[PDB]
Amino acid sequence: GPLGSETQAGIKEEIRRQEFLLNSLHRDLQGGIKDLSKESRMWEVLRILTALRRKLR
Amino acid sequence: SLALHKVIMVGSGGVGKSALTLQFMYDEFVEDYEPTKADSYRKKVVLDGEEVQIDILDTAGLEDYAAIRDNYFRSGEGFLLVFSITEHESFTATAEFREQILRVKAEEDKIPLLVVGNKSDLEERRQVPVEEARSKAEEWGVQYVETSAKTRANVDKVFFDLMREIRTKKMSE
Ligand SMILES: Nc1nc2c(ncn2[C@@H]2O[C@H](COP(=O)(O)OP(=O)(O)NP(=O)(O)O)[C@@H](O)[C@H]2O)c(=O)[nH]1
Ligand SMILES: [Mg+2]
Repeated sequence: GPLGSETQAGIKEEIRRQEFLLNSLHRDLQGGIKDLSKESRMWEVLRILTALRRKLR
Repeated sequence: SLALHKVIMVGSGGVGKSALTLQFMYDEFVEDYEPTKADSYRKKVVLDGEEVQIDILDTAGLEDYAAIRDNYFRSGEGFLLVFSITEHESFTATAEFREQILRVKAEEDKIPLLVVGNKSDLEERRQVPVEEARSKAEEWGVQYVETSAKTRANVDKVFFDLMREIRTKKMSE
């Protein structure tokens, strides 16, 4: 999965990919129309980013 | 779903949102300050004999864009509204945070919310009297709990109490 890289460069590349997905989710969600499926995906991306940043340290 | 409770940590920069989250999640505390952008966690817990999951979104107190903040607030089911007892400006800031939550949850009668006065271990530096904070919580119709992410005081209590509010709201719909 996304937490599988062991190099600093590989983890940083996965962070950049997840942050891109997160920004795209925010662009969709800023219309203000409820979308529980997209909100759930946003929390999952954040969980992955949190996990990656802890691995990065 | 009654099996998944979505909690959002809200409050000004430096009040201890991340410290409370990490003490609850992992039983750890460090004094090193790293301002948050946005972080999220999921834990399996037993709430009143029932196996459930809690999802926590830990927001930035120093957030840049209101649209980003509004997206996070909209997705929550309940809110820990946190201030530091050592910083009166963080307590006054809670009014505007609550206003923002209320606006994004426009058509909900009552929103699960607990007011958390953190850093109770720094009583000697208190700038927010207990009476003032409790009276504000009473005016908002919510509970006020004082916590210390450092000593663990009331940390589990605030998360479980909010989950119980979320559960009660979910069973009313
Ligand atoms: N003594 C004491 N220090 C605490 C407590 N909670 C947090 N701190 C300290 O206060 C600082 C800020 O904590 P932090 O959790 O990062 O605050 P935050 O609300 O998440 N800030 P931000 O919105 O920028 O992410 C850190 O140095 C942390 O160790 C507490 O209960 N007691
Ligand atoms: Mg933080």
